[PDB]
Amino acid sequence: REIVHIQAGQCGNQIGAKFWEVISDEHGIDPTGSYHGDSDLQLERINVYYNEAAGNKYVPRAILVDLEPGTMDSVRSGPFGQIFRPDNFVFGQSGAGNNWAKGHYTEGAELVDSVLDVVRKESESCDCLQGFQLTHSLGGGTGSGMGTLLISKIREEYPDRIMNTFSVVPSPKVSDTVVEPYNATLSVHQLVENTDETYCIDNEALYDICFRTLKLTTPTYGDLNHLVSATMSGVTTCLRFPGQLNADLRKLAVNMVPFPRLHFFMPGFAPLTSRGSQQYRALTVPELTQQMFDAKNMMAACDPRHGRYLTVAAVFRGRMSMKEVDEQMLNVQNKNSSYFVEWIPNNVKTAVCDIPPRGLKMSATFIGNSTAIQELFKRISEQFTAMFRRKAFLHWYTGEGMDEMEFTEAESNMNDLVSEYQQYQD
Amino acid sequence: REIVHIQAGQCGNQIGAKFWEVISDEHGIDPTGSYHGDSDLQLERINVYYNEAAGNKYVPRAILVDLEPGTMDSVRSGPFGQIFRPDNFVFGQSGAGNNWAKGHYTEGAELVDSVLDVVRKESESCDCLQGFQLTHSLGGGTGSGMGTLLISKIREEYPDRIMNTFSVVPSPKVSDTVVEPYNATLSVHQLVENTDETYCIDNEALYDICFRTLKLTTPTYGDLNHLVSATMSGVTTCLRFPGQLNADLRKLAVNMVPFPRLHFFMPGFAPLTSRGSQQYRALTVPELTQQMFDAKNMMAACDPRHGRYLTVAAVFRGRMSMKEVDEQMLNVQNKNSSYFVEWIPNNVKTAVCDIPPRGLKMSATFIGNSTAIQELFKRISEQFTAMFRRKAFLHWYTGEGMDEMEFTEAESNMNDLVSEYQQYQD
Amino acid sequence: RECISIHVGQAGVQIGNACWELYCLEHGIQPDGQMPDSFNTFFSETGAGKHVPRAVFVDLEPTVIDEVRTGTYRQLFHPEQLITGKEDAANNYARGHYTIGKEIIDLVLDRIRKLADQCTGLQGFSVFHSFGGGTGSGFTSLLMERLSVDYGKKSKLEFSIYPAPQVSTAVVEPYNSILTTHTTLEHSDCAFMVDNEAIYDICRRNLDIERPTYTNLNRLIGQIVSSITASLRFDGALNVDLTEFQTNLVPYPRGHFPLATYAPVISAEKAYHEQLSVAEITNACFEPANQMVKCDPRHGKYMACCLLYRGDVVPKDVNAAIATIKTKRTIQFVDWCPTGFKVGINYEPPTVVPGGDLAKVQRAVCMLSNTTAIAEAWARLDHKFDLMYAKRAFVHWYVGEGMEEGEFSEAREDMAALEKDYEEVGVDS
Amino acid sequence: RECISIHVGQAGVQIGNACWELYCLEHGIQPDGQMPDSFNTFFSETGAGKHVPRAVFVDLEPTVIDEVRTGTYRQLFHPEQLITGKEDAANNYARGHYTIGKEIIDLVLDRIRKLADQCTGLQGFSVFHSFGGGTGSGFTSLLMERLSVDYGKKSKLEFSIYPAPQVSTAVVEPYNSILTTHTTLEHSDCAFMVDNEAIYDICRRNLDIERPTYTNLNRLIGQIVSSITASLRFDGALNVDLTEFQTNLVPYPRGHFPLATYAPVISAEKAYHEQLSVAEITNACFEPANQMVKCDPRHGKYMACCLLYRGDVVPKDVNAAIATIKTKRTIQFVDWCPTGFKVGINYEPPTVVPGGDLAKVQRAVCMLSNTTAIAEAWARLDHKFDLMYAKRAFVHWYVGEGMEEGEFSEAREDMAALEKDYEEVGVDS
Amino acid sequence: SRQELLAWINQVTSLGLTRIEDCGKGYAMIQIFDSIYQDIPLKKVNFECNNEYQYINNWKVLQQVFLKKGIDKVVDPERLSRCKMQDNLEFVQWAKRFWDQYYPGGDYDALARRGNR
Ligand SMILES: Nc1nc2c(ncn2[C@@H]2O[C@H](COP(=O)(O)OP(=O)(O)OP(=O)(O)O)[C@@H](O)[C@H]2O)c(=O)[nH]1
Ligand SMILES: Nc1nc2c(ncn2[C@@H]2O[C@H](COP(=O)(O)OP(=O)(O)OP(=O)(O)O)[C@@H](O)[C@H]2O)c(=O)[nH]1
Ligand SMILES: Nc1nc2c(ncn2[C@@H]2O[C@H](COP(=O)(O)OP(=O)(O)OP(O)(O)=S)[C@@H](O)[C@H]2O)c(=O)[nH]1
Ligand SMILES: Nc1nc2c(ncn2[C@@H]2O[C@H](COP(=O)(O)OP(=O)(O)OP(O)(O)=S)[C@@H](O)[C@H]2O)c(=O)[nH]1
Repeated sequence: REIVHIQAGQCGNQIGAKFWEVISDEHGIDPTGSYHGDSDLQLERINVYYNEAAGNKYVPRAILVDLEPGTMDSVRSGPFGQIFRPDNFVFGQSGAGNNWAKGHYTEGAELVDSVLDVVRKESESCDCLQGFQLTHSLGGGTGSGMGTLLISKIREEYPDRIMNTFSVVPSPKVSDTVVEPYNATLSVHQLVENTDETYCIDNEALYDICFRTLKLTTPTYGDLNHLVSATMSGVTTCLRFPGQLNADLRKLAVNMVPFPRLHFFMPGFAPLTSRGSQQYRALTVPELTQQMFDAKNMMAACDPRHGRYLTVAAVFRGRMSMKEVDEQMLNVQNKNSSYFVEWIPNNVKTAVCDIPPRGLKMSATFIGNSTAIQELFKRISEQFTAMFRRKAFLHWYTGEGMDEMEFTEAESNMNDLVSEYQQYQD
Repeated sequence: REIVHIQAGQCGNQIGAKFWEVISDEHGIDPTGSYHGDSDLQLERINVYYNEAAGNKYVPRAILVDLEPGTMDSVRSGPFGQIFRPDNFVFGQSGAGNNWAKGHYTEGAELVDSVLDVVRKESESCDCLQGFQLTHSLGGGTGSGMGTLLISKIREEYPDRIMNTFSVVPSPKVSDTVVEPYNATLSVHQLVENTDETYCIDNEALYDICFRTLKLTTPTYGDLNHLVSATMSGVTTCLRFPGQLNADLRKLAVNMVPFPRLHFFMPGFAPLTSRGSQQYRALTVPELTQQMFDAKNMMAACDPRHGRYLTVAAVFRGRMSMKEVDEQMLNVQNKNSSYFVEWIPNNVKTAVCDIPPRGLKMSATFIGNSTAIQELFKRISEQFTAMFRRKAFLHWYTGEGMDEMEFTEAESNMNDLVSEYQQYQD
Repeated sequence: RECISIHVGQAGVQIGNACWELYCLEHGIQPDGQMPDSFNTFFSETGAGKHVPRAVFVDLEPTVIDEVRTGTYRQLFHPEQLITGKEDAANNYARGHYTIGKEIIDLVLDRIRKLADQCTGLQGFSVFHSFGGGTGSGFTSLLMERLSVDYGKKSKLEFSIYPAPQVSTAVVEPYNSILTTHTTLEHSDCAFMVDNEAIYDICRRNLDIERPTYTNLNRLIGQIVSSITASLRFDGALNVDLTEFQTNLVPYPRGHFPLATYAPVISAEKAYHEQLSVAEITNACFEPANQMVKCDPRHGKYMACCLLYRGDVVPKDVNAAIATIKTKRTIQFVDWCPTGFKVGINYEPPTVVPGGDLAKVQRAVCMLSNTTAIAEAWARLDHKFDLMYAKRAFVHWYVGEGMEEGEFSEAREDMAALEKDYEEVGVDS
Repeated sequence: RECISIHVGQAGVQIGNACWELYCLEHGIQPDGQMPDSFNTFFSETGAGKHVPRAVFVDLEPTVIDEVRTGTYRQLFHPEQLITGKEDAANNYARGHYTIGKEIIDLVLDRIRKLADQCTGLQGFSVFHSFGGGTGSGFTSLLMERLSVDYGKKSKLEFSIYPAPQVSTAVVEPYNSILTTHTTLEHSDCAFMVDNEAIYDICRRNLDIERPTYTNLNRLIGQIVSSITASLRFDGALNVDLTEFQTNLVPYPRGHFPLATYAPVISAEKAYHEQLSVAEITNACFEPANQMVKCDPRHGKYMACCLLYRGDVVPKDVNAAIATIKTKRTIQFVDWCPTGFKVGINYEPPTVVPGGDLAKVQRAVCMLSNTTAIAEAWARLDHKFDLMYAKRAFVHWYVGEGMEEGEFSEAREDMAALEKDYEEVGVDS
Repeated sequence: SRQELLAWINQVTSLGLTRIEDCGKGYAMIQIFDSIYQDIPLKKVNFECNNEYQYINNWKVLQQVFLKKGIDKVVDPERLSRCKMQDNLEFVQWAKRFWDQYYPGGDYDALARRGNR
């Protein structure tokens, strides 16, 4: 087995709606309805994300944490919004100020206990717990601060179960906030030291990948979210399906993290073709690896081509030859020996489910642990200093009971984190 | 296997529409339809020009390169225009200025990478690549400049696969442009040093051959194009058919090029009789060689009778006697011992397919490598100097980032090219 | 006699379902258990109508054993004999051997002690595992482990599917296979080996098909295996007991690993072509492109081969076809070994799946052997290990699972003397 | 035993399909393989109800071998025995021999080692190639090359279709034929030669038809060849083994090239006319307008002829018809040769295509021989070469294909001593 | 032409530049201005610049110099930062003209100004 999703902040929340929008259909669960599942296999493993109460009501086992009512009151007042048991909504009608400090030390710190409470009600649900899924943005209060706390507590309560983190690291070109590097640097800090699998997505790496890899001209947020949620479904849920060679969070973790930092990955989906036309079906397989392993198509901002890889996990999910899979992976590992690090004879971790994404014939989620993501924490870390130096909007933090040594801490930490990652690029 | 056509410029493009108009019917491929093929043989070898995606959609594997939208937007908005996958259209909405320099150094140089990209997507299609077909005119920007670049890059990427070039060398009598010799001399230069098989066609050698060898009174462009496309079908595609004695691009290349320049040929079709009346059927065979080997009927401007031959390739395609074929060729070689060069005991390269041009009983493409084409590059080269001397419309080149030594280069090169060719006429 | 069998790991279970299929198929026992001693050394005549299997199934994810209890054959085994640990598989030795795998073992054993009792003077347990897995490497490691002590007085022939030479799957594979080798080494009697990749070649080169589903490789081993137990434990003109193997097959205590090979692999659709001669198939056995193992006799001197024949075969034909071989020299046998050819002759010809892709001849040769060749295969698999260990790679995944720098480093040294062993017992005179 | 056959090059394959046709046609084996030892020296009884061929097919473009697996006969060969290299043919020796052709050879050999094993004490490989081609000249060059070493202990009779004297096709032809001669020379046993053009004459002058499709010339050689192997390896009143040939046919190690000739070439539609006498056909054999070779006995003294007769023939008729010849003098035989007339008598008369254009007599004479005549044919073909080499003509096409100024110049010198050889062994006493 | 300009630029700046596209980084443009004005914050300019974000800083610096001086000439960073050949070719051509007219007699040490970067 199981897992318990966590919708920290608005973003992490907004996405919840999309991650569950999807996943459900990938499990035949209508709003409050039950399992309409076109098949019978989309049920033997659901437990991983739901709970048995009525007999038609398998309720998503996630948490909705946020200090801004309106948000959860938009997610709960729309489509699938009426499937979460109200108990799940851990709101904080307070002022959800955009301060990491306001949602981690002053405002969020209160709402925490009333959260952990539930995160335990859900964990002690039944069977055996695997880990928790965490969605949020490292550029706000309820996201980076309060969600980054939720984990620091989770990881003290079950240092056994895993912790995948889906972070929306502050996009480069244009940030959707001003203190961004403040709320960010501070949350990455907490991440590098609690969760043990992080999948960093960039609102603009998506646009690109969504406006040129999907001739999509008006990529609304819903979309971006939708694309992301597509990857997190391939990861988890997927592997909780049969397969010639299946893995599960741990395999993924125990094959992808060479060194305890926790390291962050960069997810990539397979068939990413525009609707009508493009429906080329060039998906024999070399076409999927063609996809997944290119620069563009990496939900991350940075480009792999800018730094070796430590590990890779092509989590495919659609009937294919353990030969044309196991094989391709190789040439790929040799055509690009340059960037793929050497002290790991077989960086790649081939994974293979069976049933594919409901309406598709063949897909393959990509979870890359490349050293390229160095060039992102750099970014973030830079923005900090350039503004920390002048203590820019620092009074909104300190004035909330913070420390001048707290910011120092994080930057350094996360800043060192950049350092290390280079220790392998070389 | 295979080959990948290339529609450089408008002309090369306009012709694409005719080369594909034909070829398709010579392969039963309707607009977007599939193989309606009257037979079953027009399919076992198609691959050479298409790709398998749907199961009724074999899409032409060519490239459409042009800096003038309107053009490709006329080819894509008409008849067979809706068969090319949009990915094929590598447009350059820029100002497709009529400058060789504007489509080879400044404007085209940008659009190039976005072309090579595809020329690789198509090359790495499947099976084994043979070479690429290239259509264009040496009297404009997108044609001589940008297309002449496309190859210089192609020939660096696969100096193994062949490169047939179909050039519309600047017709004598009247030039359909003004700088013509500028855009030309500059492109021939690039040709003599990259592609290894060039078939030079002359809009006025066609008219003639189309207004007197086809009582055709209103020879629209479509026609000329159509006639040309008729020859390039006999060449390639054809030989990718069975035959008592079949050849293929290489044979054609390895039997026609005595010396590495690349040398240019002059294609000639066989049954070229006016519709109704003329339908004399005098096509036993002596009638085809009668045809092919006469002066008029050589798509080139120059007349063979004005210079020996080095090689000849009668690529026939219609059931005939390897005796009445192999034989005729001989007398022909003796009645004209005068012009046929001697240091090659058997200049002629008899080739023999089986299935003929869809609706015809017997045809035979002619690919002549005569020294006569000396008297054309001369022409071109002359026009240059007469105007270079005064730097006529040179500011449109230099002002586009060119060199006064660039023009010098080409002329000389291509000018020397004239020289050499005489080294055999003697 | 009999010989129990423990199919461990999803794979060992898929292969199991396969080998288990071929069985009834050539014994007239529909999936319903009913047919309308001999073969009792693999089937117990439970109740008065059926023939409950004579083995067990161990996987830590339900998925794979589940599928068995869906598809006809569902009726074949006892609801009991298919052990599962709803928990987690984990493609890591440690977890499967120590931590998790432990919890189940007792229960597992119980069956191989409950099924081992019910019988009449057995001979051993044909174990089916997939070297480089979690439930397959680890678990078994201690299963075979707990057997060597509870029944040291029997045969422990483990039929493995060791790591594809270049086409491995798991990222860690070697960690899991250098560990299943060292822990099982001091516990097995004879370890048969069938290379997953080197079997594909056979499917490409000797049967033609770029569409080989796992379900095929399984049909294949599912064949070579049928030649081992099934038919052999079955009367014939030259019977060969299980003990026989290890005796005539292992020169030294190292649970030595011979290689499995089959002779007639030819695709249906070829099915009509004039059959192959006793001489041809015999000869096909000395071709490094037909041996279910990427251990091409690159130098490895054979040191003992057990030519199991089945179908219409004249002992002279053999005691001649083999003679011709003994004098081909380019087939160089070890020095210290005069004659190393155990000729096993059975009667009943093979039995091909009704409509898979196996030819269906009236005679075959499932020759297995110990070849100084694996000196390679082990080497190439050991080296792998180091590279990663050299950086600890996925080490934290085992440590955190009740293992130590010991078990790795000390299991590496282990195989080291397996690279020297397979070197000394040969290459020298 | 027998005598395998390797049809190399599109042509050698077209001719192959032809010679292969005539075969079953006179052995009652429909295209389905089934007929309702003797001839076993060319057909293996795969079981079974069929008669799988006893040869192989090698072309680097699929086109031509493809057509075989379309048109009835499609059923005749084994899907396997028809080798192809999807790649490129190239009308150039070099590429076919070295560069490309190389890649396939192994595989090629494999069959002529896999097909050479299956049999019972064979005699050799009847090779079918077209001198002046890419796959035909080059490739074989090394095929026969690799044979002379792997089976030096057999017969290597290569049946060639050397360059039309004036009606060649390829522009380079000589390059490809001066190269297939020098490389094969030191490897063949007896090289039969059938001139493509000089066969047309026969189709114009001795059958009347200006419509001769390649499919005809093939029916012809397809005939003369049937007289070689087919019927000869077939019982008779004066059997002649393959070895027999080379022995009674080559005076010297140079893989000497005799010429093929047939006697009764008369067109159907003539089919009713009173048949020709044993004396006439015999005499027709000494006419330079009926010999499938533009090597008119312009002076070339015969030095050994193997008169293979078939049908109703009285040995005295022969041992008289030949006597009359031995004393025509204008037919001057070499000096150092008293008697050079190997009389081969078969029983079964010829067997003409149901409705092609071949008369269909009840007796024929397929006489082949070594004639000091080719002193010409080689000469005229050598000269060709020089002219071009003298200017390097299409040389860059080979060099760039793993050859050198060596192989050409050093293969020219080669034949040079073939112009002196065929000169010395004759013209002098 | 590109060849001529590149030769000129490399000699002036003591740069390696193989192609015009390299100018897209914006460093060279800033230094050219520095040779004329000598006001540019050279330490700030990312001479070596690998990444686009760095290019933007160079552009900003360039823009500021234009503004400070009151230089009317347009600078379309979006086009140039792409490192497309045509845009850069055009800009470089203008810059050379600017340099020719503006550059004073005083000697300029490109290496020193860069700090030998
Ligand atoms: N021949 C054959 N090989 C198989 C089959 N299934 C898996 N394998 C191979 O065995 C190895 C896979 O082991 P896994 O399926 O990952 O694991 P497991 O051994 O079942 O146990 P866990 O790791 O705990 O799931 C790979 O080397 C596969 O190539 C099968 O059905 N037949
Ligand atoms: N008698 C006869 N001669 C043939 C036949 N086909 C081709 N030839 C002759 O053989 C030569 C042709 O060789 P090609 O077909 O060009 O080449 P190839 O030897 O098959 O091999 P490649 O050059 O690689 O294609 C010419 O001299 C032809 O006249 C045939 O069916 N019968
Ligand atoms: N992909 C994606 N990114 C989002 C979404 N909502 C917000 N973001 C991104 O997340 C960051 C801010 O997230 P936001 O949702 O405002 O956090 P919050 O904590 O809920 O904000 P607050 O309540 O303190 S103001 C910005 O970088 C923005 O671009 C969403 O639905 N999808
Ligand atoms: N045969 C033939 N010749 C053509 C065709 N279109 C143009 N030409 C010839 O080609 C030359 C100019 O070709 P054009 O198509 O204008 O090149 P372009 O590069 O596309 O032109 P631009 O975009 O720089 S102005 C002239 O000599 C003209 O006679 C055509 O469709 N068929």
